[PDB]
Amino acid sequence: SMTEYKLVVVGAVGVGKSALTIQLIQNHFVDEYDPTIEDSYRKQVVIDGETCLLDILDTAGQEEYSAMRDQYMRTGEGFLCVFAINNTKSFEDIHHYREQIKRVKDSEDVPMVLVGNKCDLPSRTVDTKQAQDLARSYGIPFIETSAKTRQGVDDAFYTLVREIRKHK
Amino acid sequence: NPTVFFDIAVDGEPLGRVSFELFADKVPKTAENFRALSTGEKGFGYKGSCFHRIIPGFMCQGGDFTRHNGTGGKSIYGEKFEDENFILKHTGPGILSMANAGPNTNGSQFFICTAKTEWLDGKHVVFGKVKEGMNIVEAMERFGSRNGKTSKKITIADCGQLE
Ligand SMILES: CCn1c(-c2cc(N3CCN(C4CC4)CC3)cnc2[C@H](C)OC)c2c3cc(ccc31)-c1csc(n1)C[C@H](NC(=O)[C@H]1[C@@H]3COC[C@@H]31)C(=O)N1CCC[C@H](N1)C(=O)OCC(C)(C)C2
Ligand SMILES: Nc1nc2c(ncn2[C@@H]2O[C@H](COP(=O)(O)OP(=O)(O)NP(=O)(O)O)[C@@H](O)[C@H]2O)c(=O)[nH]1
Ligand SMILES: [Mg+2]
Repeated sequence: SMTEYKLVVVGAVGVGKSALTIQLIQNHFVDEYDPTIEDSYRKQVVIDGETCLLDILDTAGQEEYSAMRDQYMRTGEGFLCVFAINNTKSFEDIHHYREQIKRVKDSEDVPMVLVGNKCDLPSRTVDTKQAQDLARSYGIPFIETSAKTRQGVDDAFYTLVREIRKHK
Repeated sequence: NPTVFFDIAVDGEPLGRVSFELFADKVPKTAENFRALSTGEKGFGYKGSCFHRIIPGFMCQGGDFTRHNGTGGKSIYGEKFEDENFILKHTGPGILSMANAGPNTNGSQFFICTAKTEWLDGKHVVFGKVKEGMNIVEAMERFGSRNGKTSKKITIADCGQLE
């Protein structure tokens, strides 16, 4: 059967992890705020001509439960690290997520994509140049997205699969 | 302190009555919101709404009577109101406390503890406790799940204030 890829979506509260995932899976924009406990989704897609199955874990941004992330980081094969371009604090939180994944995986070479979400909004506080420079220092792709307009949604998840394929 | 009740139903079948003491002596604004939403005297409130999130080992959460999807609800003071105080703690089963989406975002959603949840102290306003019918809350746990999705519709079929 087609290869399955275990993807994990992480980032601070309210950056759009669920909105991005529900756009990918259900082609629908969630405008209301429904903070996540834990949700899983499945979707088959074609990436570079090869059909595969995305198994996506949508995680909670709650800082109170940061010590409970280790198990899903052990199981995940690739990570979408999401911040919001109008939320400087969520961008600062990214470093903490990457360090946590690196520590759990004990590796500098973990499939990851940096995602700057909410690019439809006029209230930008994180420059594209800052985020490109951070992704470069990590050695990972950076993609700007909007769960509202669907800009970059497929591309962010597809790029993460391409990163997994290159690593294994 | 005033007492209110919920008559709980499961897929429309009666389950039983839970009663609550509301700590008006320590959290009067928060107790009053819950009391008025339980009588329905503002023309809106808990009657007919569901417990949308039930997580065995932890709590039962409900109170979204405006959107019926876990994101809604409103207080009698406006859509949301401030955290009154954090005097009371989440000390064990039966504690009644306000749900929120961050600081100063109390509406109508609430939760009932089925265990001690001390990590919520200082973040959720405790304002009452179960007085009678804790076994009804315990019975609601078998309709819950790890992430809180329920397997049957758990509703507040009736609610009100007791003498
Ligand atoms: C990490 C997993 N995980 C856990 C958790 C944690 C633990 N521990 C922590 C404590 N450890 C001890 C110190 C050693 C033991 C292991 C074990 N297993 C789990 C669960 C079962 O693993 C799936 C939780 C939990 C809670 C959240 C997100 C993830 C969570 C979360 C998201 S949103 C919120 N919390 C607050 C929420 N806000 C809204 O709903 C807003 C909606 C919009 O605006 C109105 C309305 C709200 O007010 N409440 C009212 C209060 C209880 C609260 N919901 C809720 O559901 O808590 C669930 C739970 C299980 C108690 C905690
Ligand atoms: N304008 C705009 N709003 C967005 C975008 N993505 C998410 N939002 C909004 O931001 C809020 C939070 O989104 P949500 O997906 O629930 O965030 P989350 O990261 O999953 N939060 P949690 O960690 O609590 O589960 C919602 O009101 C949602 O509609 C986007 O690209 N553009
Ligand atoms: Mg979410």
